[PDB]
Amino acid sequence: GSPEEIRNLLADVETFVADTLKGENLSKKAKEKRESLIKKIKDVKSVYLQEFQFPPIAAQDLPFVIKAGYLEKRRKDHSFLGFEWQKRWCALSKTVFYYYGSDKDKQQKGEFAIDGYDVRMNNTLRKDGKKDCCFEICAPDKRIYQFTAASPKDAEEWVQQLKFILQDLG
Amino acid sequence: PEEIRNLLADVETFVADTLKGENLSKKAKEKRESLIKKIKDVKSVYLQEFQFPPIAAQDLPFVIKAGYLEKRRKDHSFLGFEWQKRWCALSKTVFYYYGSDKDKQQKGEFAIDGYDVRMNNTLRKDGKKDCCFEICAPDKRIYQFTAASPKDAEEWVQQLKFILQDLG
Repeated sequence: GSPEEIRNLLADVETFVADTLKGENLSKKAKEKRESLIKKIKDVKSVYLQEFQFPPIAAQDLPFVIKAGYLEKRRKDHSFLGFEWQKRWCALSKTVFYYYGSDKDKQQKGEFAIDGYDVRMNNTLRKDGKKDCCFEICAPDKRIYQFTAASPKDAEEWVQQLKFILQDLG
Repeated sequence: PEEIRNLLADVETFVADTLKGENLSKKAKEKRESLIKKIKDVKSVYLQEFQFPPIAAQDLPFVIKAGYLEKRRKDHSFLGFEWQKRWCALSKTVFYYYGSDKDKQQKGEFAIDGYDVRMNNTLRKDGKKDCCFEICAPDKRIYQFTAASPKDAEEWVQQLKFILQDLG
């Protein structure tokens, strides 16, 4: 509605209905209703997506997918050794960046939490005509992920979205 | 926006009605009660979007607009009854009027559904004449008001017209 405070409420609502009432000695009608409300609480979470725009998990079950798309991906330290870019379906699910073989896979090839990372355009990562499509996601532990996006715009949109999440959430 | 208030309606119904007289522990009861007051409290945040038992002026829920006005009924003006200072408050779709902002109880009130409203600069021989309006009930009763400036009048009309129309 006018958001923070409402999400503050719904958080308390969820704590209540899901935990506080757990174990309680409730009518059959009240139990059935509690299960309902929990599901509805769950589904409503997706609504606050536009505002923002590790266990195995399928591509299609990722919750709160802020951005997803095909990118080429390559770690910096593989690049030095001459390893080819890999086509990956990348997803930013909440604060965690996931990568898969395609959007239908049942399990991720890898992921990482972006807290603390930096991101930027970087036109030097490739020698061909696709070099304008490139950005990198820097780890604190010095790990660096390089991407090529499908167009200069595709890349910029990724860097903007990721930069938004990295710094407007403190 | 809607989707959130729809959830909150189901929420308020569960916590306040479904859970009424259920066999709840002390902590579940306390938390229940504490959530009820929290659900009522948030209601005021959707006020901007819109801008009979005795009830005090100050316990009135969802006050879209409120103010001092002079009130008179047209059918009473004929007999000579004059304008009286009233604190008026639109609480949802109900128009309340009190002798002051502090009273314990309304002099009266009416729900405005199906009413009309209009500016009417023909009701006073005064320097106050460009600042009156009327609210007209379907039963043909007409409530005339004088506001504290022409702008204040138009504000009440705009505000009333808004509720009387896009609520629907």
